[PDB]
Amino acid sequence: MFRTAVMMAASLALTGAVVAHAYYLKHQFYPTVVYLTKSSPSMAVLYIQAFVLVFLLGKVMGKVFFGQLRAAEMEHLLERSWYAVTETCLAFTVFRDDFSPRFVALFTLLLFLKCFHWLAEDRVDFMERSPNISWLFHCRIVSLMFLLGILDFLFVSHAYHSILTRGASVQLVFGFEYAILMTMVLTIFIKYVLHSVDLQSENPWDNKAVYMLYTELFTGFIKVLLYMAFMTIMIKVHTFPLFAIRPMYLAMRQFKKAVTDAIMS
Amino acid sequence: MFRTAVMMAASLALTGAVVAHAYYLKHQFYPTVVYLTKSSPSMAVLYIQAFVLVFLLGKVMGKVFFGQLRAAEMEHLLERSWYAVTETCLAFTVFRDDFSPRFVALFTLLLFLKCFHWLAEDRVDFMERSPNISWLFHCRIVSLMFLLGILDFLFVSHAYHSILTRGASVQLVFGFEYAILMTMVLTIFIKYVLHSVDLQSENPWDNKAVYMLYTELFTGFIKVLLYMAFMTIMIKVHTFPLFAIRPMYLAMRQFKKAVTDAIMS
Repeated sequence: MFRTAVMMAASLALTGAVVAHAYYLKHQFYPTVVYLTKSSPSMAVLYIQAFVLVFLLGKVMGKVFFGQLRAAEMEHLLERSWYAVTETCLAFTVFRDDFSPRFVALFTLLLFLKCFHWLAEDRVDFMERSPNISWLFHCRIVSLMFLLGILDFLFVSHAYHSILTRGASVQLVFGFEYAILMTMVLTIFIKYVLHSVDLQSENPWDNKAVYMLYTELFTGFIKVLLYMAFMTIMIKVHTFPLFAIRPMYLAMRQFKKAVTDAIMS
Repeated sequence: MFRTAVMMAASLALTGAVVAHAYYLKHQFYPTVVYLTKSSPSMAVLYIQAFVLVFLLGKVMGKVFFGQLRAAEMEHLLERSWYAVTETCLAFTVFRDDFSPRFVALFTLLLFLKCFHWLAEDRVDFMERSPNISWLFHCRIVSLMFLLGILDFLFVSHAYHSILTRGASVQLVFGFEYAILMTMVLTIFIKYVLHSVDLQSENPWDNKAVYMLYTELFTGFIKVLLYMAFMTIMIKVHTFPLFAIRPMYLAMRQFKKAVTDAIMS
């Protein structure tokens, strides 16, 4: 993590230089802050420092929960992160609410949770074959599962309250994304308990593995249903969705492959 | 191509039904067309029919120039097509010029040419190893090269004239994208002539292959230079680019890998 430490040190030095420049421009306490908030490049450097701190926190949390593993997990993280960044910015333009740093923070937190969900899926796929099974692995998995579930439930409840009170303007995107994340967490829990039952039973117990596949396909159906409902509401409210069309196609393709595999089997 | 024929027949039937409904609503010639252009779903069906016709023309052109080959070429086409669609819609939001079907047609033509460029790159990579070398292969390659070069030169000249006369509002995006496509066509021409020299000389003639690699890296440098210039102008005109950041990162990563490979060699 030498490169991460170097990057965070560089960002900290840059923000310290910006703060020092502002302070030496206005010796008081209020005008320096108002100049920082009025000048654009200084606020941009502050945003970069905030993003770097978020990245450091994400690295710490990933080391605590999963721990390194530096593999296709990282490649999937990068690919889905680029896709999610494109989708998020698209959905942001989808509405006139530009800038709005609180909404930017909300989107960043959503991206944080989505990246952690993808890493959880990759760790589940690694666990299904031949992991370093121990007490700590189970503890990490259950702790991450409970944390993600609690946070997702709280945020979806807040989104439901917001859309009931204010309306379906921008909070519905968060609601649907966190609903998809809840489906992902349900799939993760099902896969983990199935693998635990398979491991604790010594014998392969294949009669349940097919059932696990059944559960998987059912969950996929649920997911695609949610997505199509999203599409419906997104054509009911505004003109035409643009941000989620590619994820819709991906979900449709995955469900089609799953149902074809189930039929041929 | 059974599925493509079925899809085009379905789209043609749908547009015929829309036309018949409009005609039976207004028996004249002018009000039916004005109702089609005023109603949104009918114009959407017309747009879908236009896209399907464009897809059929693209299939015909691909069969004429490359010919099937149904491989990683198609996978790269799909991936880069999703990426380019996201980038194009992002660039469209980048400006207040919404709808504007002529600009939509221009973007569609740009996507058409970019997809054909990617297929040309994939065919070059296939040709470099062990293709079905013959007169027809050379004819196809040179014809596609000349067509792409002529079209790119004409469109970049038109973009230069537009930005000189009107200004850098939306035509600069087309100019930079077609400049990147021109660099791609230059790389394709260099690779093709290098492979032709390698094949016609019987002996491997490795002393030039390294030179070919040199040319490749040089072209990559040119590409990244163009991209950074794009970034500069895009921060000079408007607030902050959003559409091309991921392609910028991809180009930077490719150039970094190329320069590291050149240094270690």
